[PDB]
Amino acid sequence: GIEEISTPDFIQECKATRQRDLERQELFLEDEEKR
Amino acid sequence: NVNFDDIGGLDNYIDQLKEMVALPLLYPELYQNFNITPPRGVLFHGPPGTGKTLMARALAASCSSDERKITFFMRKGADILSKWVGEAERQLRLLFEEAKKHQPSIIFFDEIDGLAPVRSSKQEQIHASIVSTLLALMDGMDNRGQVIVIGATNRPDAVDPALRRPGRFDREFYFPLPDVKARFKILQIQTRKWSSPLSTNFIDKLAFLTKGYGGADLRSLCTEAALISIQRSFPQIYRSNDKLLVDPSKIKVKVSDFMLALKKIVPSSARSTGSSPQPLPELIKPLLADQLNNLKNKLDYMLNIKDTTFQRNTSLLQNFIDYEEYSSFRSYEFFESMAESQICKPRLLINGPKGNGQQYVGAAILNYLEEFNVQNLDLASLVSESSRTIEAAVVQSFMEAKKRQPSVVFIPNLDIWINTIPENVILVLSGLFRSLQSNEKILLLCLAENLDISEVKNGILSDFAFDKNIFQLHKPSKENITRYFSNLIELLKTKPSDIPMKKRRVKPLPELQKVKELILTPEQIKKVSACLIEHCQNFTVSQLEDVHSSVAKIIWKSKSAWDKTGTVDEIIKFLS
Amino acid sequence: VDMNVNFDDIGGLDNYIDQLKEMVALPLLYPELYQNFNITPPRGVLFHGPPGTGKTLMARALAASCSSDERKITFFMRKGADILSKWVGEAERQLRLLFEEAKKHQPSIIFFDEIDGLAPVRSSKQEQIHASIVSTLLALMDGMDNRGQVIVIGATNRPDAVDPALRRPGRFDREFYFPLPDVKARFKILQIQTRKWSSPLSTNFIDKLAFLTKGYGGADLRSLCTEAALISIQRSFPQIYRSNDKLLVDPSKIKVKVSDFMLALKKIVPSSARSTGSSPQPLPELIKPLLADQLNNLKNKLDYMLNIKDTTFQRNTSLLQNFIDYEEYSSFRSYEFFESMAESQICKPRLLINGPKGNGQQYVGAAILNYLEEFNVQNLDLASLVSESSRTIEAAVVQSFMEAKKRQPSVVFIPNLDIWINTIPENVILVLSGLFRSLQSNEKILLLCLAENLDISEVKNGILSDFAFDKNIFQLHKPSKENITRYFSNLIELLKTKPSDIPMKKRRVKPLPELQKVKELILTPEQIKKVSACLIEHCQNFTVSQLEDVHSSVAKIIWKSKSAWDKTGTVDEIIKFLS
Amino acid sequence: EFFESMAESQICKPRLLINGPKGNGQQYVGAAILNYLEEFNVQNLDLASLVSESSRT
Ligand SMILES: Nc1ncnc2c1ncn2[C@@H]1O[C@H](COP(=O)(O)OP(=O)(O)O)[C@@H](O)[C@H]1O
Ligand SMILES: Nc1ncnc2c1ncn2[C@@H]1O[C@H](COP(=O)(O)OP(=O)(O)O)[C@@H](O)[C@H]1O
Repeated sequence: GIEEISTPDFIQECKATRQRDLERQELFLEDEEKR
Repeated sequence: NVNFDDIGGLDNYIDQLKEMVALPLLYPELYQNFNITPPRGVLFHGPPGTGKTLMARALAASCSSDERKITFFMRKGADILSKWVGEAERQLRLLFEEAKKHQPSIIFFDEIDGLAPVRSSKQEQIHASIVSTLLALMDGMDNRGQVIVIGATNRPDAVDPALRRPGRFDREFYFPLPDVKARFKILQIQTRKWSSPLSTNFIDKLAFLTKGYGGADLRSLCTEAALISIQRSFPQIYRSNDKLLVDPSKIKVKVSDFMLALKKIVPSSARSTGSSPQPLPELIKPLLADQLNNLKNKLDYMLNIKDTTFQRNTSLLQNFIDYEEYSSFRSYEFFESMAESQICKPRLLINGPKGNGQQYVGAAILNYLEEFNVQNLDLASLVSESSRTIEAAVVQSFMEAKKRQPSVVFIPNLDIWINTIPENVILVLSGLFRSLQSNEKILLLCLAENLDISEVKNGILSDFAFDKNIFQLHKPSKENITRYFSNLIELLKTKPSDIPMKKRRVKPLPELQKVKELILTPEQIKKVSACLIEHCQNFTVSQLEDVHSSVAKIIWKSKSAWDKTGTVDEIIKFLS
Repeated sequence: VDMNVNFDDIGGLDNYIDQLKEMVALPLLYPELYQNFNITPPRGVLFHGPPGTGKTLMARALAASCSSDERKITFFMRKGADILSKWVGEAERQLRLLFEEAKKHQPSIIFFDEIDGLAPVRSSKQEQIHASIVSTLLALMDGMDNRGQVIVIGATNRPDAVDPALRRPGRFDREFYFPLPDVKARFKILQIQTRKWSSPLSTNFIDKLAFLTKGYGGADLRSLCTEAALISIQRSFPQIYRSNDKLLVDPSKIKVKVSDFMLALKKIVPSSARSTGSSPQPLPELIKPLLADQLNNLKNKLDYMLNIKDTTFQRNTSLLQNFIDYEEYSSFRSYEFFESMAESQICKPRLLINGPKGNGQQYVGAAILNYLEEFNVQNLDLASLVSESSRTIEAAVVQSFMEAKKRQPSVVFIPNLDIWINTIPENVILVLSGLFRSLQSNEKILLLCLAENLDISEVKNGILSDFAFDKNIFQLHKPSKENITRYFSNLIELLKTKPSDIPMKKRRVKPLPELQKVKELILTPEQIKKVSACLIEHCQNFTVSQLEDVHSSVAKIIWKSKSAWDKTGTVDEIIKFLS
Repeated sequence: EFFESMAESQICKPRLLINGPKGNGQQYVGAAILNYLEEFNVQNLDLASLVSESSRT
């Protein structure tokens, strides 16, 4: 099933939001350490 | 990164690519005022290592990558097509949507002749689908965005002719093997970040020596000369298994390292067949300069190379910078009708005896015509590719000679070419040259060895108009043979203290810190020259080079002797 | 890519605009007339023509022009076989969802650009991956359920690469040939592209551009106007090409002159020159004294052969304007009899032009093909036959004749017939002669062959006897004394010019401003008469090639001393050359 | 430029044709020569190497 959900257009959109969410989790860990 | 100051030559293309990448983004009100769109797609074509990927990368990362960043997608044509049956079209669509969402973008298809070849073979139907989705995707005349498609290839006739149209690839840029000034600029670019930079007379001699080189070959030359200088100035760091023997920079890349890199680096123009365009070598030049210049004069008469005061084709932007403008109508079309009326039918048939240096004269003439589009109809240039017939290859070479208008159709070894090439494609080439207008600048240069004139006025080449334009290479004169045999004498008269032999060092290599007159009367020299000219009576260039080689072996064999009586006697004994 | 381009943006396709209004817009406004006869509107056109003609422009203008009211027409667009993936699934499923969403938004236009890659011809191998797409396309276009008001438009370069089951009523019932535009349509395209401009061009300059752009498509005319504007920007403001910061320019006094278009015509290679056949173009202005006396005769002969200037029937440029401006008026004996007696004027149009070796046939053929503007030229020369390396000679000849059989005003063009009958195999001439004798008499396929020193015995009892070249042999005789006199009179007019009239460019005395960032000519009239008499007496019984050789050889001598005011040395060199 | 051009002038047109009677040990002489010139780059042009690959002519 996930071979059917993982399609390269959605894969490239998910690498875009993967670098976005990698940056999001990094900023959120430093935010929960500073606050 | 790479900017426009890392490119040697190609300033016309730098000024012409800025009106479709930089100036659309920078000046969007001067392009909206005329309701125009930038062309949006270029076909770079030329030999490998000429600077196509460098031009694409400079055009990406040079035109204002500060707030309006231009992204860059580098794809190869063999990368897009895969082993499946629908992957290539979908991957092209994914690349074009990815370039559409990042809107100022440059897609670069390197070696696009693999992705979209010409339709003359290759069933199983998938290449027609890939070509059709490529043609429908790079529609540059319905405002798909700000995508610029740049396709690099070796020769533009290996690309599908449907892509060489407006809307698709509009402009085609020829990226040539660089001439002496552009090789000077390239060698200055590569030797600019050094610590001890080379002089001007150094780079001039390097540009003169590197004949038939490209940009990548000059880069490898500079890299290998630097490596030889590290290998020579501090040779102790190689064999020693110990730790860092640290060393300062007194390194200087002199002549004896570039001269080894020149024989260690082979160019990519030593892989293409036929005559590589280069001047006459320094040995055979007194045998063939005086007959070359006349040919140049003939080529200066029938082609208007010196009096081209109306066709001075450089970047016309520079013409608008340094000149200014000017009934007023007639002075354009009348003088452009009488200016193109000088080229009537440029034909030339260099025809001499067998072995009379025609493989040098062809290369020297092609080196004289650097600003032309040389299309080689040599045997090995046509029978090498199996994807095309001889017929279609000859027709496509003629059509590329017809599109780029200053062009030379060059047929080396015409006496073989009228025997191992069928009469069908010879008559095809005759009909193609007969359908040209007279004011078209397509020179037909043919070089033949011992061709009969009965084939020229009555044979298969009778419909090519070689009636007055036959130049006859003759055997060299006695005053030319006397000057040709005047480096053997200056090798007979060099004493063995000047011959660069190898002598072992009496002291070993240090280690750093751990943190007579030669007996030769002028009568002997005169008798050697007299017998050496008396033997070479009514000889050709190949026979003269045979005598030159066979005497040079005798001279260089006894190169440490100080009494040259045995060498002189062996020279006279051979030439008898 | 679906802009505001309407029907006033397209120029020269006014007949297909009426039919596309007839099958897209007019069913929406008037459903009572279509239901009066119980007819469905025609739905689905295959646009085909040369590349750069206006197919995608017509699709976008049909999508945007009929939607100006509050009756919206969605425009689904598909590039050519971008719909298929590496698995077997999504290629048919995405077409299913496309036709379902076109069914949902009911007035819709699906535009298949480059449909020859989506629906190819059924070959010998690799059947599955395209036949499984052609099957679902055929079953979705004209299936059992009503598709709705989905107008399917396809676009291609050649229509034979599409499957023949698609070229069928219900799917692709109309097939529109978009032609490379004539001089009126090129005038209208040049008027359309230079309409927004602040300083517009004159009418006669656009007329001279329309004459100078023979062979150009619409996209080539757009590229010409774009390059003319870019050269005007380079000419007015060069300094923006040197700075990296945005200088302040004003978008006035940047008007496009004639000298910018005259350089854009040299920078632009059209789609006629990219082809391998003989490009149709008029006689050049140099040799027009030499040949236009005996080209005009040929035109008169063709006017008696093809009925060009006698056009009362088959004048269908636009049927709707024909029904608007004209007026109707037993039934057989007023229509069919007169249509037969108007079509029975073309009997067997053949023409063999035969002159000596070098007598300007490469100009006469192109001038005749320029005169026959409304015809379809099919080049049967050697280069076009052997250029496609996959085809054979026989298959290329049969393909070109079958392409000439449709679009019936057509010219089969064989230049260099003396080479053709010596290097084509003998069975191909018999194949072409059997194709020509299996035609009706009233078909307007002209056979135009140009030859150099062809023997009449080969067209009398030879291998060209089965083409009926009986009365239709025109002899290009060598040019007479007065034509040579006018030719060399233009040469003499070059000679007696002043060096202040010879255009040398400039050297500017001052540099360009930086921008704020944000004697008498001595030539006696006796020497002119001596040079003219020597040029006339030297070129006795010469052809056009020898005359061009003498003309080039004398023009080199004249352009040598283009700055000298004492023209006695160049007169002496001219008389010394012709001896 | 002088000594490299007079050292490269010692090869003029290197050609050789070994011709003997039928069966006079040519298949050994050729192998011994191609072993002697082992620093070179041998391009065989015999029939077994040209007709082997079926794609190229
Ligand atoms: N005209 C040039 N000027 C300066 N350097 C060049 C030029 N052409 C090539 N080079 C060098 O060669 C490399 C570019 O090779 P590449 O762009 O791959 O050639 P091609 O595109 O012909 O394959 C760059 O690293 C550059 O240093
Ligand atoms: N008949 C025409 N009238 C006006 N403009 C045209 C015409 N044909 C082409 N053009 C111009 O050429 C451009 C490109 O046409 P294009 O859609 O590429 O045609 P094709 O798809 O047949 O190559 C369009 O933007 C249009 O402005």
